[PDB]
Amino acid sequence: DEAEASKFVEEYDRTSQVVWNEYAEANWNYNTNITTETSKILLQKNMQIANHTLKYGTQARKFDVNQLQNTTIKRIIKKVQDLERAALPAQELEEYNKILLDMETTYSVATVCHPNGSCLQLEPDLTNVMATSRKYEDLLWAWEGWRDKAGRAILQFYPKYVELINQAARLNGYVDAGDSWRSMYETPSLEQDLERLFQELQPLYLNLHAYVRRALHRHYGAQHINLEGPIPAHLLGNMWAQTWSNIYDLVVPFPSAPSMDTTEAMLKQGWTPRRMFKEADDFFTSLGLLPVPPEFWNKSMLEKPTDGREVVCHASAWDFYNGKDFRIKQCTTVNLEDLVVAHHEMGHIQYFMQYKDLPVALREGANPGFHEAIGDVLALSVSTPKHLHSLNLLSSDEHDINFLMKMALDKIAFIPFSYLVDQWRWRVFDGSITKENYNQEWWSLRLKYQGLCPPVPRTQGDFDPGAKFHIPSSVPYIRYFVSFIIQFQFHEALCQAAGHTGPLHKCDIYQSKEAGQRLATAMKLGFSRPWPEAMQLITGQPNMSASAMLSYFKPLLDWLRTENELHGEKLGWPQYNWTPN
Ligand SMILES: *[C@@H]1O[C@H](CO[C@@H]2O[C@@H](C)[C@@H](O)[C@@H](O)[C@@H]2O)[C@@H](O[C@@H]2O[C@H](CO)[C@@H](O[C@@H]3O[C@H](CO)[C@@H](O)[C@H](O)[C@@H]3O)[C@H](O)[C@H]2NC(C)=O)[C@H](O)[C@H]1NC(C)=O
Ligand SMILES: CC[C@H](C)[C@H](NC(C)=O)C(=O)N[C@@H](Cc1ccc(O)cc1)C(=O)N[C@@H](Cc1ccc(O)cc1)P(=O)(O)O
Ligand SMILES: *[C@@H]1O[C@H](CO)[C@@H](O)[C@H](O)[C@H]1NC(C)=O
Ligand SMILES: [Cl-]
Ligand SMILES: [Cl-]
Ligand SMILES: [Zn+2]
Repeated sequence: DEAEASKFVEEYDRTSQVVWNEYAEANWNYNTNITTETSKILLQKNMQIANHTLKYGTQARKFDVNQLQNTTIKRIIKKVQDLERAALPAQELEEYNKILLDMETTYSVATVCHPNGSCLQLEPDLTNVMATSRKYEDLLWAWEGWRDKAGRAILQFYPKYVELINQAARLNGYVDAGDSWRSMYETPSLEQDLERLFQELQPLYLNLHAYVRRALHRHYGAQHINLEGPIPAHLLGNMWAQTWSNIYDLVVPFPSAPSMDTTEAMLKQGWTPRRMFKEADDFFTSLGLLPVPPEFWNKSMLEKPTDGREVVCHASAWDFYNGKDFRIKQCTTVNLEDLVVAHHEMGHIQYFMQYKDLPVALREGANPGFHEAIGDVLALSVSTPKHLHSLNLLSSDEHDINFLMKMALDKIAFIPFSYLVDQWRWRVFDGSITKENYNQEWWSLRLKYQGLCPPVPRTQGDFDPGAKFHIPSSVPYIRYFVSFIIQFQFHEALCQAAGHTGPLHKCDIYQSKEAGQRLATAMKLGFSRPWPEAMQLITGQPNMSASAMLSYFKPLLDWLRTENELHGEKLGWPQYNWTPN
């Protein structure tokens, strides 16, 4: 029984390489060239990969996993028994694939237009407005417009999507799609684990929220900001108020210690998207990690085409299942934000290259959070004033608190957002949230976790979750919450491995071969072992922990508490029922 099992795995892995490589090609071709033709080829390749999955999945289910000796074979066969969407009947499957395509296409081609003439796309036009405008009504136009055009358009598809993804989940042995998604972590205590981590970051978030709220009150006026209520969702510098770094200039702790305009610096010095990815490549190689192949530079789409082409702009990293072909697809803007994004995506590429010699079933991160965390770890060092000054993008305790605030606006603000997205989706999937209250429940969570309110009352027909990429694209989100916790654990451990002393936020692991080695050994494991092993290899312990993130921001927590107390802030939003009058 063991001999037939390993033979099966061998056959599965060699055939999967071929069909998945074919599928990836067609998917890439659509993502980088949205047309009726590339659509039809993709949907046809969807049938082909479903045929393969069904064939091998059906075989896999005939194995009694319980009777298998080898644990690696056991692990692979167990995973192949999950057919995903391929479990659906033929008619259901073609409908599901069409629904996903329609949702993705709708989101990626959505535009917000001025009556007079000009039509804005999310990247870069609406993103730029949200980042730079300091005018209440202009931010409102972009915020509401995006939700009116992208969000509302997704609503027609979503209930059927939910029905089909849940049906597929049940046919694969889960109770619903959220159950299926959570299972990717192989952690029965996941929901409690994440709840505890969220709670530990409360003091930091609430203090940041209160301080930022006070600064908004100062700029946007007392009539538009309730100092005891939620913050209007359009004022945080980001379409989804998920990260707040673009309003740094409104909240800077010590304006007497000014920072160099990084965007202006990058543009004047002739940075290009290509150069940004080259700098990311250099950072990885400085650690002794792998360079991207020449093929990467030849085949990647690192900027929005002027080709006339319609594309999916949202940054992604692609593994073509042949151990040679790895690509990034990103509509890169020349700014600091996208330089960080470039590092993030390059971390995904590094992961692909590190586990390329494993059987494809195990060519995944230790858990999806790990995959998201790699690039972010390096980006933490990239972001240090020391490293930015070395890149000629920047030029005391004041600057120190300023830096920590800047980092908090990104990292701390994202904690509740990244937590809530799948809190909402899991309840959609399990039936707790029906289509009659999709939006109402979304805003309940936006209030409960983030302390945000919508600037304009929502109406029936609104589907604000549809205005966030991962919703119509069916991309799980809890990975980003996990990523943000564990990236600081990795940072702390790699900094210690690099022999750095002093405050964690001052550490820069550039050129540390000891740091590179720890990351490499963990990444090489792919999905071959439960994630605590990869955690152990990097950090010397097996748990997720908020401690490293708390240690990193400790000096900011102290300053924020002092600042908030002297201004008499009431932390939180006890008047949670407050909305803009
Ligand atoms: C359980 O089975 C796994 C996997 O076995 C492999 O895949 C099967 C489908 C069959 O085709 C097998 O013939 C095949 O070995 C075993 O894990 C494997 O162990 C070997 C030996 O330790 C690893 O080989 C190493 O590979 C590196 C890089 O190529 C070399 O530098 C090393 O010197 C060494 O040869 C191999 O990588 C590893 N494979 C995986 C996927 O982990 C495992 O040993 C076995 N368990 C037991 C208890 O027997
Ligand atoms: C259609 C192929 C996918 C685009 C790709 N998968 C492969 C095998 O290439 C993939 O899942 N890539 C992940 C990063 C990631 C990669 C592998 C993982 O196991 C987990 C995450 C990725 O690019 N995520 C991005 C978001 C995204 C995720 C999935 C998508 O289909 C499109 C976009 P990011 O979080 O960097 O902004
Ligand atoms: C875009 O798609 C069309 C078919 O729809 C194809 O002929 C064309 O070559 C594609 N463009 C590029 C740049 O590949
Ligand atoms: Cl929203
Ligand atoms: Cl996930
Ligand atoms: Zn990512």
